[PDB]
Amino acid sequence: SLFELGKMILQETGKNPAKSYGAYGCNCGVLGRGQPKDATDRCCYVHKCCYKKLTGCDPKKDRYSYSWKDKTIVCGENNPCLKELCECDKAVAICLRENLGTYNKKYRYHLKPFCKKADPC
Amino acid sequence: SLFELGKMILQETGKNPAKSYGAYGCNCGVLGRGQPKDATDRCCYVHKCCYKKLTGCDPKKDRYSYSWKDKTIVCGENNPCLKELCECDKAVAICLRENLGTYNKKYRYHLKPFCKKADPC
Repeated sequence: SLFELGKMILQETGKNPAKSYGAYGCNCGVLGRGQPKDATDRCCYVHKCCYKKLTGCDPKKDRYSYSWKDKTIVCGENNPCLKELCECDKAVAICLRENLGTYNKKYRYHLKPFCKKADPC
Repeated sequence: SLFELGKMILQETGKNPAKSYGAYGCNCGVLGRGQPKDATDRCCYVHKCCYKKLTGCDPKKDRYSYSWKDKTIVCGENNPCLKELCECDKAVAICLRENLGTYNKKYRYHLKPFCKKADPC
């Protein structure tokens, strides 16, 4: 759920997750996808494409178990949908962290209605 | 559009509008309505009910004319829908300013999927 996703983001990046990523660019946080603005935004595009397969569960609301072990996100076993979900969230948290060096605060609260349409996943 | 709405909020409150109100509580900013958390949130509930009464124009995307005159938001004539839209936005900007005294940062990045359902407008 958003709770685990947020915690992962914090653990990896060290940043307040909703502040930095709850509304970033055309793809991070709320709403759907859009033409990406930059690498941070692309992480979120990938993230939301990863979610598409998860028709058996709810990426926003469904809780799942993971642990932080040796500064690594380790998804707990669960049902396949929640496990895959956890792995989508792990991957975006790592990607956002990896791309902190080009994070641009001008995109932090991007006006998403004006984004151009995303390519299909 | 979101441009005029944010400019009004800034002019009234003196605060970065998307930072303080782009995702506040269950009603401010993205997505629809929800059970309000406090008076600031209720301003946005009213705002979104106001938008439902509009007749063809788009509150997110449609531009309109207004001026800041003697520290008052003055809606231009525009056309009927845009004029009404402008008045919805003026009302919420004023309301958010009026309720700065109980603004609670804990609601700034509220996780909206977990909000309880709003009453009908």
